[PDB]
Amino acid sequence: MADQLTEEQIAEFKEAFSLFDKDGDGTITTKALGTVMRSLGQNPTEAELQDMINEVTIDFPAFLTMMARKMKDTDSEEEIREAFRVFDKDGNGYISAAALRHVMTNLGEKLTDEEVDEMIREAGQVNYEAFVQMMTA
Amino acid sequence: THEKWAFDKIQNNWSYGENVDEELKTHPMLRPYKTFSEKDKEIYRWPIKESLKAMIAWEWTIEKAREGEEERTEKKKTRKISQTAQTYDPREGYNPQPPDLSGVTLSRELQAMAEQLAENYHNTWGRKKKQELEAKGGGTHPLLV
Amino acid sequence: HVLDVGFLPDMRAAASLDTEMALALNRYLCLAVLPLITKCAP
Repeated sequence: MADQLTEEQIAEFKEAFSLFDKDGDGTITTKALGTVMRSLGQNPTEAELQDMINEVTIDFPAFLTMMARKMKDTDSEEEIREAFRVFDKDGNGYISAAALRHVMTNLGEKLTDEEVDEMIREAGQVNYEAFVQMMTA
Repeated sequence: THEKWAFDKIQNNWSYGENVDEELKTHPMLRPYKTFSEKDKEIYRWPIKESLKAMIAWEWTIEKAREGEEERTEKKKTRKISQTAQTYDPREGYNPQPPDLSGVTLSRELQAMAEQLAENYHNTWGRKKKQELEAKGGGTHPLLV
Repeated sequence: HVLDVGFLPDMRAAASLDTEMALALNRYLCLAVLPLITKCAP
């Protein structure tokens, strides 16, 4: 999947990995993977290197897939931050239960307030951390 | 200390001998200092010498009390070894009686200094074990605390 | 007992080593063994 990866992000990844693809078939070795990770701006960890080796020789589309997975993780972190921030409608860290229920009823997901009534009750004013935990289950 | 080790070995049926065999249950190391190699006796004495050096490093000096202005006291009768050259007999067994100083009490300040020196010795042993681990790749030991 | 039979020595070896095989064993232990211990913690 690459929908998480943005057009600018995938273009930059392709530009960076064009050197690896210049070898003739895109078969990036461990050294090529290390250079690509260094050029990406973040040093890969041991777990990331092991995962890349297991998924591998590695390939330029495999590097694009890894970049897309990293972008998906970043988007998940951004969504967690948005859940922590926006759900605090009051802004003092304790959002009203009625306000939270009204916001949930008027949502794009078209969720049922009665169905999610138990989840809202479980979480007077629902804390922002409690709302984030309920959203993340 | 060698006599105490020999007594413990005798309690475990181990006895001194020229050759040490697991089947024979004989420990050549648990032998008298004169019977054993002089290098082994020197190495054994090196432990007490190192302890004394560590105590001196901690400004603690131990000197034997001179026999001056000391009242005479009754001494329990005991066997006296003749002042002559002795030759070790391989056939004869080892019957050691190491001294016991349970009745003698050390000074409380000396006890605290001994505890500190024991902690330092444990730290040194942990450093040696850490060097061995680094030779083997490194590790963490709960003893080195 | 099941962990001590095989799984615990593997965890001890991984801790001592702190390699690809070591990383795979560590990932295995953290994904299989200790989740069961956490589940059975109560």
